[PDB]
Amino acid sequence: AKSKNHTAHNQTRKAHRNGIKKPKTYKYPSLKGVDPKFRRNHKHALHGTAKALAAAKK
Amino acid sequence: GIDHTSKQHKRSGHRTAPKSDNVYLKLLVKLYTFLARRTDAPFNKVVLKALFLSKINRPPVSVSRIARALKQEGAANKTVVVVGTVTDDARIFEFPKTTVAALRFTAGARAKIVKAGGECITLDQLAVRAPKGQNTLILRGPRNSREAVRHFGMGPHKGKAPRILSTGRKFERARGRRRSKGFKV
Amino acid sequence: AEQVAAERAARKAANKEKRAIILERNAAYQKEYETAERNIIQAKRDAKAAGSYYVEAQHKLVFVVRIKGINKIPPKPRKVLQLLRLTRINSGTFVKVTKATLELLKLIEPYVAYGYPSYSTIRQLVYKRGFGKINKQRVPLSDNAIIEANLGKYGILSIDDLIHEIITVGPHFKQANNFLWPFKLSNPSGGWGVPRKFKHFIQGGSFGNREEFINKLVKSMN
Amino acid sequence: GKSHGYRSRTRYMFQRDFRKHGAVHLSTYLKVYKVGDIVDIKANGSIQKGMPHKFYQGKTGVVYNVTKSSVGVIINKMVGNRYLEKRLNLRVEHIKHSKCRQEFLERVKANAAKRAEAKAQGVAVQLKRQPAQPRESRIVSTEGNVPQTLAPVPYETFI
Amino acid sequence: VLKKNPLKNKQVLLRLNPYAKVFAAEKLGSKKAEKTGTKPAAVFTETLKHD
Amino acid sequence: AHFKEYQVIGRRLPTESVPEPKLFRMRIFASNEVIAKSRYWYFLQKLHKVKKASGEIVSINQINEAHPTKVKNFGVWVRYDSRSGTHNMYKEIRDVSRVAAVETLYQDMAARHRARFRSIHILKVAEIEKTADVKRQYVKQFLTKDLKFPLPHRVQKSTKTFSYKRPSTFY
RNA sequence: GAAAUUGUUGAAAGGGAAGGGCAUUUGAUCAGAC
RNA sequence: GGAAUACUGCCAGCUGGGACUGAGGACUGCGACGUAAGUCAAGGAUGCUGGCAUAAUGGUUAUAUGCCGCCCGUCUUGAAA
RNA sequence: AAAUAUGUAAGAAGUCCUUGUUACUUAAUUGAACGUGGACAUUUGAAUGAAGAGCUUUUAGUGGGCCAUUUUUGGUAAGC
Repeated sequence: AKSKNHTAHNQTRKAHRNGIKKPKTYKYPSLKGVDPKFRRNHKHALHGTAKALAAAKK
Repeated sequence: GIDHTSKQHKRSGHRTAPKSDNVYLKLLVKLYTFLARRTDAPFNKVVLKALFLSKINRPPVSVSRIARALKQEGAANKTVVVVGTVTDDARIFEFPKTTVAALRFTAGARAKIVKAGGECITLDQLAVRAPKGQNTLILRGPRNSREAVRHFGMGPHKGKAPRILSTGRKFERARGRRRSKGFKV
Repeated sequence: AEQVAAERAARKAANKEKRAIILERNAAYQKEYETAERNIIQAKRDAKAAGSYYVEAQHKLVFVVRIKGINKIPPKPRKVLQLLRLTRINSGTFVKVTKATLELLKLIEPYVAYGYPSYSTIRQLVYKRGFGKINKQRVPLSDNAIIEANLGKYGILSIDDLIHEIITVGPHFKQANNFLWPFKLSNPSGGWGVPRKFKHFIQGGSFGNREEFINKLVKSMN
Repeated sequence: GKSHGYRSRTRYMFQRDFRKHGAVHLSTYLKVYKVGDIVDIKANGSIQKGMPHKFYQGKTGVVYNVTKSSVGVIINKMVGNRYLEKRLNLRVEHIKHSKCRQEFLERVKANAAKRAEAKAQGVAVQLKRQPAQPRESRIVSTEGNVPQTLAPVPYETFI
Repeated sequence: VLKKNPLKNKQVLLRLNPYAKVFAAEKLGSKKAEKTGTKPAAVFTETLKHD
Repeated sequence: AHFKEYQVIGRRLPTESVPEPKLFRMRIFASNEVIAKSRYWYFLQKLHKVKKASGEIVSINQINEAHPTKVKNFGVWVRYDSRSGTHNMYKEIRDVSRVAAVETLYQDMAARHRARFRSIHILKVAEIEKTADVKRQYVKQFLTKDLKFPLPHRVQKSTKTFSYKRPSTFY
């Protein structure tokens, strides 16, 4: 016995009940997939500023 | 008819009138629903809402967080009030003198602050001292420390603690968990 | 502390001055409403007497009544109907005529009847069917203090002042119109004037822009 | 059977242009791309390395990481009931600076300038934008512009 | 407890509009306008009467 | 409905390059104000490169004719759509006013050729200033000298349902 | 000492089903209130 | 050349007839008229009068009349079938 | 080369000014990223609306569908 193959019917209407909103935007996004060479530099630069400010604000 | 823009007869989704049948907690709520109604102070709104909360939304505050709370700048004299339970931390060997307001102290905590020169009080005694919550601070215990939250949301590529009865080798540490044996996660 | 004639004499004095202030602005709007209504009349004579045509200012305000029921409406018109707060048949709302509002009106044309309303129509609507949105509650106006405590920020102090901000689209029309609850009208008293409603007004039906004939329609509804 | 490959149904989409085939001009490589730049993704059939999927043709994104010859782009993708974050790696041939952000920046300059000049006198410069308002009154005169009457025309076949 | 209507119930009308008393007593609803004797130009009349 | 004759004048919107447009005028027979403006935009788009959004209406003035009592005889030209083609036509209506002639024409077309309001163009309506310039017989008939005729078989309308004598149709 | 089912008496209706709903006329019966 | 009438629109213009409803239960509020007292149609009906005081109204039930009413449960895209 | 659809933006997480870090980069304190200090607040950056907003856990039924306008394929067609 044959049946229905595929329809998108009622699929969009289900999608708008709890709908399709943009999730969120956070500040300071993740660093996944960033050039490692710049990332090693970032840590060493980051530590230098933090330690320098710590000495100034001791 | 009406084209409703929102679901009809939706309850607030918030908890009021906590479902515990403890008579004494009801009296505390009654004192603070009157207080939040008639004082126009945001502190009594918080406590009344916090008196509603469930056990997992009242994680146990330890005396160490209280000590850290009092080591904040200009907070060593504020009254500490915990809507919940206070336990003992044998991991600290000093303690300040500050008084604490809470529902339940442990014997070790009750011994601790009393020994250190403090005095543990209830929430009503807080009301007759701080009707507007003067010189107080709310401490909330860590909610995400419970062993059930580790398991929440698990799927591929998020590392979220499978439900398991017996652990160790040969318990779901196999194909699916390594590249040597099939794919990994 | 007798407190039965000291503050009562104070509140009556504060009431009399408010009634006093309300009086001039009603008188003030009268010469303002008369003068403008006679300027366009007279500026038309000057154009004809000078061999020209006076093209009047394009209307800034429309009153919209939802004509169709709540069933079987495609997504886009249903959303635009909600954004104008017309969520049931025979509902009313004032819309400020602007490019960003004209394109909304085209999408909803098969479902609404609208036109340019006069002072008499708008004055009668608020007096009979004017409700203010008071803390997400539909409250009959029925007093000047109700508008005062809610629209007194923008200089609106009375039910007559509120009508003024509607007909002459002022800097605070958006808040004033939003405060006005959507009007719940009944069916027209003398009927719809046509055998079939859901054709355009130009095509012998009901929906679309009826430029001044909305006044006759709304008054039969009001 | 069915056939769903990477470049399925991309016949006209990656078709080059009319009278613009061949090697690409070097303004496309001289460009400089920062983290946080807003970019649009128009593919280039000639350059086969680093092409995007068909799903991202014309989609605008933002640069997160930059490499020797390519650029990483953050795209939000509608699947199911949600937006799943999508990261793409693209050579600079298939990426161009989105000009949509640009006219907002020039609006900021005037917006910042008008307030600065206004505060010298406090005139409520009204920095906001307005939509197209209904027209106001005017007088149209008929000196040498006397109306001419037009009538409907009869029928003719013209063939 | 009950919505009384202006446009009737004159007592309610005076409550919402202090100007209603002088609007009525002056008969501003049936006011007369001063007559003017301007007449349209000759070009207007011919255009209106044009075929 | 019952028709009214309006004059509608519109023009393209002025611009810096070409101000002072041509101010085209057209006479429209319509029931109300909104239809008269609409039919002007409908017909104008058929001649010139203009539409409602790209132009403005400057004026509308209803035209009521000079002699609502003198009986005229109007020659009317139209252009209407049949079920198979578009055809031109010319007829006369003899009546008291220009608008009543058009009101007769629309009913007349709807009765003989099933032409509804949408599928009819009124080309021009003119008075036949001279008798013996009439070319159709049905209006030429009434122009004889000392015209007179009876109205035989008059039917009275009865108010009551029952009549107590057989009605008579003398007249 | 139930129901299905049955007899007798009493009441009522019945032109190819009966039973039901809204409303009331008519007949029988009836509580409250004074 | 001077009027009128029509049509459209406005009046916080006047006024007659009919119908449904009387929720609320000390005052508070907003008003209106008055020099004042006070009064009111002003945050929801009161005053006068009549008949009966009983199955008269009303309930129940049976029947009659007007209109309407397909057999329940089940599988099912679809059931009086 | 339309129409209808479709992505992005319309600010405070913004803009502007000075200069601290670095193992990356540059001939070059040149840049890149992150910060320190200062200035710009209610017309704070289009419209309209917002019925509260954001988030989590768990679990049911369902996983045979069918019809209508418009688009459309196979078929002469079909209540296919």
